[PDB]
Amino acid sequence: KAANPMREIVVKKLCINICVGESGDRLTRASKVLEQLCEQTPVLSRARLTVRTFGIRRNEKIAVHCTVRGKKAEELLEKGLKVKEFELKSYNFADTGSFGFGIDEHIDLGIKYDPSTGIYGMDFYVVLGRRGERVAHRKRKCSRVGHSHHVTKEEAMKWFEKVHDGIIFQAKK
Amino acid sequence: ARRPSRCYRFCKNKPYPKSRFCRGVPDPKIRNFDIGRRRATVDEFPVCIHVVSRELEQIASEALEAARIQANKYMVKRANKDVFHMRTRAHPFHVLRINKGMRGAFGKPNGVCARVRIGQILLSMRTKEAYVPQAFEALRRAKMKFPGRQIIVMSKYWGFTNILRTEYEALRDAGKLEQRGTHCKLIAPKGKITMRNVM
Amino acid sequence: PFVKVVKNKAYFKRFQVKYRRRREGKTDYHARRQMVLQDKTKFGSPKYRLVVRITNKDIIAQIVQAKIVGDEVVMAAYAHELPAFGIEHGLTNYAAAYATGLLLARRTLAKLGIADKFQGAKEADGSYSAVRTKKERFPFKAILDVGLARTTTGARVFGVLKGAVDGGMAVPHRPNRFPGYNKEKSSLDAKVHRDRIFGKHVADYLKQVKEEASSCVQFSKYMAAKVLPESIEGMYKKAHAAIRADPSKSLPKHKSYKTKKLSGAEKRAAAKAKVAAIRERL
Amino acid sequence: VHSYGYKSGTRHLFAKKFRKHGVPSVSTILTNIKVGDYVDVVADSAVREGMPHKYYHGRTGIVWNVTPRGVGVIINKPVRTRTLRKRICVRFEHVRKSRCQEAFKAKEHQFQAYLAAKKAGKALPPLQKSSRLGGIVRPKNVEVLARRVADYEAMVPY
RNA sequence: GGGCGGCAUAUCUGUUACACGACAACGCAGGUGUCCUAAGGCGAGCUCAGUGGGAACAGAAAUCUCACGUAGAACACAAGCGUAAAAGCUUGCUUGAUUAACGAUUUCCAGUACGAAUCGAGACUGCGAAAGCAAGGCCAGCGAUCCUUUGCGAAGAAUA
RNA sequence: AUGAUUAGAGGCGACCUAUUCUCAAACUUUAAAUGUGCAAACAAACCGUGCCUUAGCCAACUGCAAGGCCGGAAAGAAAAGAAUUAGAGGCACCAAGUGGGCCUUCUUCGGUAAGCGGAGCAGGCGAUGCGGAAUGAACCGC
RNA sequence: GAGUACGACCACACUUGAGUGAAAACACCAUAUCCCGUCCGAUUUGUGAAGUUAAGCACUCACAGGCUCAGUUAGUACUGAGGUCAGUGAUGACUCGGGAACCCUGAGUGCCGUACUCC
Ligand SMILES: [K+]
Ligand SMILES: [K+]
Ligand SMILES: [K+]
Ligand SMILES: [Mg+2]
Ligand SMILES: [Mg+2]
Ligand SMILES: [Mg+2]
Ligand SMILES: [Mg+2]
Ligand SMILES: [Mg+2]
Ligand SMILES: [Mg+2]
Ligand SMILES: [Mg+2]
Ligand SMILES: [Mg+2]
Ligand SMILES: [Mg+2]
Ligand SMILES: [Mg+2]
Ligand SMILES: [Mg+2]
Ligand SMILES: [Mg+2]
Ligand SMILES: [Mg+2]
Ligand SMILES: [Mg+2]
Ligand SMILES: [Mg+2]
Ligand SMILES: [Mg+2]
Ligand SMILES: [Mg+2]
Ligand SMILES: [Mg+2]
Ligand SMILES: [Mg+2]
Ligand SMILES: [Mg+2]
Ligand SMILES: [Mg+2]
Ligand SMILES: [Mg+2]
Ligand SMILES: [Mg+2]
Ligand code: NA
Repeated sequence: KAANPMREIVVKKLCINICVGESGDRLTRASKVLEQLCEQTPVLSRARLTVRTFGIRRNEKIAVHCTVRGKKAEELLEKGLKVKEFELKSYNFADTGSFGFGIDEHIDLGIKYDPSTGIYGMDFYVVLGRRGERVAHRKRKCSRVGHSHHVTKEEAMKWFEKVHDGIIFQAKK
Repeated sequence: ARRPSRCYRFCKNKPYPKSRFCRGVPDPKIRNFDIGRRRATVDEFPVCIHVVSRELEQIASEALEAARIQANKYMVKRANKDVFHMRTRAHPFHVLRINKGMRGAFGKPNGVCARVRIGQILLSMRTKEAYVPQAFEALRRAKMKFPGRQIIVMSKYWGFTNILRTEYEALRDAGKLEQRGTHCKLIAPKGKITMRNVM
Repeated sequence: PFVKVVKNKAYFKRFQVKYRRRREGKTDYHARRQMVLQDKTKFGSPKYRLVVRITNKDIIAQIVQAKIVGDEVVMAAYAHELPAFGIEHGLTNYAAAYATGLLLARRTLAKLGIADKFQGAKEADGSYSAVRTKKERFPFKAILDVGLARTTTGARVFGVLKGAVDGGMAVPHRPNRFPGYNKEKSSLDAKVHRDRIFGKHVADYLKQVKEEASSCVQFSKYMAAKVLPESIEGMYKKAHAAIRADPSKSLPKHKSYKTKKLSGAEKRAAAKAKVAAIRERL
Repeated sequence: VHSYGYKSGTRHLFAKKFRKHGVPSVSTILTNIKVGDYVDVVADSAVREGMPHKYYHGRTGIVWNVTPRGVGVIINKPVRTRTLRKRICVRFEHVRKSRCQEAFKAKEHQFQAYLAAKKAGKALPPLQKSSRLGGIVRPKNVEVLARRVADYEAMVPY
């Protein structure tokens, strides 16, 4: 039964990622920007493997990211999609029901641009789901979510264009 | 030059393949194991002729290559190259060594050979009923290149398949056979009922 | 295509399914093997676990002996049996956990016949006194079995443990996980632990939620009844007294719904009918 | 083997069977071993503590010592012209109760039950009769055993 | 033959090796004389290698996210074996790598020693709510007589 | 599965999925034959709210563990193919030669091979003639 | 006839699709003052009962894949013992015994305890 209220799609979380790529002053400023944006403490993400072309090395903090849930996540998504002018492409949606977009100007999100920091730009990713995804993340009796209960790409697109009234492009690449 | 093959007959050692323990093995002499119209469908060549070894022995890749070349030359000379398909079954996976009785006499790889058993098919040729004597004479001349004793027989199966010649046409007409390249599989009443296995 | 299928025929051929309870996410078998373990020099003398399991709605406390045929439950107590003693709401809070542990200890000691010999603490103080174990007659001993629960400072599993200890049973423990224990100071605040045991935290939250209500999912059944935040502690005290007075009481006291299995003959007949129908179509 | 370490030549001996990996079960923990019991010394590959030497794998002996986590087993070992009673010390995971006296114990119990029935006057179970005896044979279906041409035609492959 | 070469001179893994154990060659393929206050001990969390879907710069490869993933990764170092709510990875606390009354065993074996290892009994401990686990890093990594050298036999008390 | 390996087929050439030709001392799901431990009633094992002791275990004992004591029953090990024995078992003491081995069935490694070098199980010769293979340490018989 | 907690054996129990599920459970679920822990009450911890069987869970099905037990493969392969057996040999068969494996095909798709609860 699709009409069951437990099948309503909700925003599980909004994940904001700023990949500065080099530790030091830039990463500190990026963490401050994320602290201003998300109203909560972010975390530095350490490099996995040394890549010469990017520098990077290993175990070195190269990015700062944060997870936002609840009302703050929804308002942040509203701001980010307002910046994107409520237009997302078809391939921006994953087959797992999630979608995301990049923002190039941190000062475009209604945030003061006092020159103590600079313009960074970031990554917005939102994860859709339904009430019941606890079964695959709880410690006891952990089990797979039912196949039908998953959020599909078409379901995510319909949720986006019904809730936020956005426009899909139906293009590729 | 190369040693006489009488030194490397008789399968005296445990199998000694090329691996991470035996490095430095030269490539086998025989490279392509199919000649003739290898892309011909299973229905095109109903007659299968075997060269069956009657001895437990080793056959060098040089002998295998020479036999395949001789058989191909005869088949293309006394027939067409599109009316047969011969397959070399034995593969040279056993490495021969040369101590080039002294101390530290364990040798280096100098060749490769196929270890062959009694009743093992060495060469199989798919062909038509018109060119059967040509196939027999080509396989006789190719046998002349091999060591030991081999017999040439005509298979009771259709081509390279495991389906008998008498029953192949009836099975195919009834729809009981699946064509996958140059061999066929008798479709079984099992699995999900699809447009296949309905029979 | 273009993506290799990991779960192919060979993958299933070589798969070794885990134990049923592990694949159900129920039992930690390393912990269970260490818990049912005993000295081989004991030659199988009886050993008991205090099994504490908490659901979304109930608290399950059992005294269990491990056996090869299957574990034997000596005594069981439930949170939903507390209404027989006077606990009408909040059957899953810390106070209900303490009461369930007390009830299980009293029932076990009554069944073993040593109830009059071991009284435990009549009045709960929240204070820690070390249990008396072998490692005057010794108290009945069980070891705590929290299962997969996260053992934090103030979890209700330790509420059940504390209730059982005050009930008379000797469960070896340290106060490091009781609510109110100060990790930095390495000291226990017995007043805070007693407040949790009698649910003054629940009473304070109820008062706050009611004040906000005047200004309704939370405490809906508490507020539907005429439950006052100032009567909770007396209610739990009376519950303790009643549980000690008579632990044997509980709550006051075959149509087939299964689907029949088709036989193999019926499965094959259905399959043959289906293939015949497909043949008739084509 | 090229070296003579403690676990030399145990690649297949101290390996677990296919799809039977994992640590010993609770039934192994709960087994009660007594001094004087007959046990089988079978090394569990996944324990690696208190492991017997490869020689004692598959040997049956008598328990002479029980410790809190170990078992003392006496194993016969032939050395030159004599057999030595070797005392090995292993953990209980590498020990199994031996059914080597199961049939003898059953024989003793059956003899005791037979004596009890003979005392009670109960009728003893009928004695089994020998299957080696003669008798009349009445064949329901008789077939001819012979060699046919088809047997030869079949034993030839291809 | 010896010599040169090499080390088959002490020793570890797989194989030869013939489904108990044992088995030769200057047989085959490789190791050892180290390294680690953590890479030892314990508790708790977590899951690995890869694979797809997706997300500014960002691409085959930088981070984020969702699934699938029986281990195809890791476990100092050679090789097996073993291990998935771990034995792997992170993190917290620690010194069980200390003593250990001449306890008893296995391996080589003459049933001698050494080196490694196993089951214990004491003392003082560490981690853990607890059951428990731990006197190093499982299995290779090491050394007689004689000689040298270091530690222990504090202070006090006893008419003995 | 891990390693190799041939060719067609169905969804640039790969890629994917079903197969297909051929393999492994240092691969293996499976798996013999020959083996190899233990047991098969006289210092034992079996039975008993049997009794005593314990500074052993268990919350306790009448439960368990251990030494005993007192009784019982004993095909003395039935019947089902249901063992056999030129079957005195144990325990020492003192010493000799020997510590170059060779051959063979079967299994086996190095070597093109060798009346070559090197192993396993077991029989031989050495140490042994006699009767046979004309002749031969070892083959056949004894 | 079922449920829950603890289990024993650890696929006949797993995996993939679908469907059905009385009661009570179990679970999704609501929430963050206190106990506790996180970048994030996601996990975890505390407090609680407005909704839902949509998931989990349990059953049922599939000429399903695996798994289990058989048959067949096959008295074949291999093998203990024997010959002054055959054969130049490679190797074979024979005599007295033992005896496989995959493919392929048939059947089946958890079972057994302790305690409490619903029918
Ligand atoms: K020839
Ligand atoms: K250790
Ligand atoms: K020294
Ligand atoms: Mg010449
Ligand atoms: Mg050889
Ligand atoms: Mg734990
Ligand atoms: Mg081997
Ligand atoms: Mg094995
Ligand atoms: Mg062996
Ligand atoms: Mg752990
Ligand atoms: Mg000593
Ligand atoms: Mg020593
Ligand atoms: Mg060591
Ligand atoms: Mg100690
Ligand atoms: Mg080590
Ligand atoms: Mg150790
Ligand atoms: Mg008899
Ligand atoms: Mg001499
Ligand atoms: Mg010689
Ligand atoms: Mg002599
Ligand atoms: Mg003669
Ligand atoms: Mg939550
Ligand atoms: Mg919660
Ligand atoms: Mg449903
Ligand atoms: Mg099937
Ligand atoms: Mg034989
Ligand atoms: Na010295």
